[PDB]
Amino acid sequence: IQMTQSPSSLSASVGDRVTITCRASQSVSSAVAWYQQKPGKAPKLLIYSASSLYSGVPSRFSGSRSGTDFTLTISSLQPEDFATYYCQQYLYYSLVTFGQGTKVEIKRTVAAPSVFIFPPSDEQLKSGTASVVCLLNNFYPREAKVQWKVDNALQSGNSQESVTEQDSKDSTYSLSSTLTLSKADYEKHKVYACEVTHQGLSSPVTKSFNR
Amino acid sequence: EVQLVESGGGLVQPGGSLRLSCAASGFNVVDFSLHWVRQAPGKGLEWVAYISSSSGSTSYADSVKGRFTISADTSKNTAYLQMNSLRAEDTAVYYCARWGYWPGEPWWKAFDYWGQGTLVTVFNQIKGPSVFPLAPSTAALGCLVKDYFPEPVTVSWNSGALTSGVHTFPAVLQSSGLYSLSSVVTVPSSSLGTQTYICNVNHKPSNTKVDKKVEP
Amino acid sequence: AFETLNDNLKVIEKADNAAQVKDALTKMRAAALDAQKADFRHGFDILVGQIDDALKLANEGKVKEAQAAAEQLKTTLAELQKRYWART
Repeated sequence: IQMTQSPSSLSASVGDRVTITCRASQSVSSAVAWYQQKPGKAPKLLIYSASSLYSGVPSRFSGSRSGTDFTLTISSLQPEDFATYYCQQYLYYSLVTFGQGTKVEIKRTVAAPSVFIFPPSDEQLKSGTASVVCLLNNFYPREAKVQWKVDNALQSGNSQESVTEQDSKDSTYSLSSTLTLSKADYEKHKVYACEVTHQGLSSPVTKSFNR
Repeated sequence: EVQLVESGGGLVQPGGSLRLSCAASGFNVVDFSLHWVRQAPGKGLEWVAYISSSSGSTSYADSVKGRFTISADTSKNTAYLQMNSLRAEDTAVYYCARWGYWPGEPWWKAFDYWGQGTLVTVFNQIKGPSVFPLAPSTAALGCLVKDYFPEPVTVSWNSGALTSGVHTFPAVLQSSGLYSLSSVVTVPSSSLGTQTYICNVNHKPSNTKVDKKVEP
Repeated sequence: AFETLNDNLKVIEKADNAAQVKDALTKMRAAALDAQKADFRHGFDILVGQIDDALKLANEGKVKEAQAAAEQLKTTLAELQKRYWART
């Protein structure tokens, strides 16, 4: 069977109430469990039998069931409840399927990104590959579509994006989009640019270099 | 105290064989079935195999049946998972779970106690990093670490003297199967031309130490 | 809950492969736990235990044994209905 979990990423400040919805594909009676995976550690059981509270966890966590639709509700968040929550069904020993995974993030006011563009170094061009880098620092929320234009032609399929985690002091992300081109392809064109479309920016900002 | 510890995870050639053992302490395997669940790096949990040593039954996931062979040893109080014909999709962290026996409450407890987890990665070859500087144009500069394997690599600026504003993005697995991460640091543009920024990377598995200097 | 057990008990006596016997017993077990929540409770630990016994046989690929082992479930289930309708 299949287990769909929504929302896949939600934000809530300390003292707020969080509802996470899990809906089974078919009837599973009351066989649902909720886990809390801190980043880089084994998951911990929170709710079992879809409504009972596992002994040893704070009482704020609660579970519910409405037919085949389940819900994990946190009465009041605390800075120790920011991790990934998974929805499991355990109907039989050989039919265990976990949910996609909900991640809880700190909420803060919108901050606009500052975008940089880094031309490939001369040392790198000796090997035979050129990699321009578009850099974004201290922005929120995480979603920021960065599109590469080469000679005003949109580039697709040769860009890798990596986003850092939330910071420990101001709670802001940082994205780095790397466009990889072979040395032969890099030399053919002359103008490169990465555009950033973010909520904190009224209009998209393009930082460009030509060489 | 009830605890479970795994061992045996490590670098393995694709198509090779690896053996994971789940040493159980504080309880008896005969009273609790032991399950193996794996988590691909950055993805959700997935089930692998289980053994019920009391009855001798054994099942596997549909994507793993025919390769893994899980066995238990009550005398040594461990459960062994033998992995054969490993592919590129079997890189994950394998957790050893526990689960009670029907009937009664212990069956409802589900995976109450979990193991530490051992990392199993299938690898083609190990090579040291080749760091390339990112020339600066608040000006941001960094050193791009490309084509290194395996994790991890630590990036320190000026031998750890500088630690404000420096970000180290998580390593992303390239198409070829080798990680490549970049680290950046924002510095005031007034002092860009007054001091030298030196980025050094350490790769423990390959014993590679490279000292790259970034210039405008 | 009792209508699920009886309806799916005809599927086991009709199915001719381990794919449909295992699937039918899964629904039959999901209702057995559900009916237990609502001596009577100890009457279901025997029934669910017999579903595990039949499901384990059907999991090994022995469809013929599972249908033979699900017959013993029919008598136990029929006893609970007779006992329950007397109580209500």
